[PDB]
Amino acid sequence: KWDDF
Amino acid sequence: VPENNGILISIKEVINAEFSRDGTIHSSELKGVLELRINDHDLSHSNLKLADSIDVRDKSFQFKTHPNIDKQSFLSTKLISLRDKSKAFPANDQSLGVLRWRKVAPAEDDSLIPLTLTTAVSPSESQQGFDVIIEYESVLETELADVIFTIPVFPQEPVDINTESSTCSDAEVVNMDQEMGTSIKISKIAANDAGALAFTIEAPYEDALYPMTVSFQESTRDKLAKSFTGMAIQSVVMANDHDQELPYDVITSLKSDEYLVQ
Repeated sequence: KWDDF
Repeated sequence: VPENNGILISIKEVINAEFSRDGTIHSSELKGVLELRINDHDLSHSNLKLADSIDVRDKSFQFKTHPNIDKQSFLSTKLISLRDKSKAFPANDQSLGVLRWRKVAPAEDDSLIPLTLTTAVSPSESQQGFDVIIEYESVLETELADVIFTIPVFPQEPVDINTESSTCSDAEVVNMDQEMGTSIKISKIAANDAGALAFTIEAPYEDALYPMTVSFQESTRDKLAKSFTGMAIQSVVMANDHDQELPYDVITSLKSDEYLVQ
């Protein structure tokens, strides 16, 4: 999945 | 961990591939991620432009952009940019995965294969086992260093490399393990070059020699580096001004994962 920022 | 002078773009690809004993290609699967590292806050309000080669709308790649990335701008202009036109990337130097892809090829298709493989077995006079030849051909531009071939037997008798018929004959047995099996390192496979790794090993029957796995890794740091499937950066640019270029380096890599013959 994806790293939040 | 590579050093970062402001902007560092890592294009990392992982190749799976499978062959029959005679070298007939069964399948392949290539996975990719474009990683962005920024450590100087001035450079973090930026947009990447992908190389003119790459087709971002080619669906066989399943190009997926991070949720914060403007998907439509990626598809129209090959531009990695943010939905929120005034937001920035982190300047904390952590690896942000912003684009991914995956591609597969079927039986007898070599388009995703960096290293083709064939094997031959006939029985031996020197040990209670088999004389093995593994034939390989790189189609890469760079050399592979320290390729490791693993044969899933743990013999009693130590393995004998045939120094005569192996192309890169400082080739050596690095370990022999009860679970992981027997690993042979060869130091170099040169760019676009066919070689061979000949040896003899103790095994109860032919099928115990399989699956044979290979392990390898190519890395290249350079603004104009192209990934194995053609991913590359054209430029990096101030989000607010596309003529104002920015300084950056690119690393491209290719490592194997499930890469085997059985």
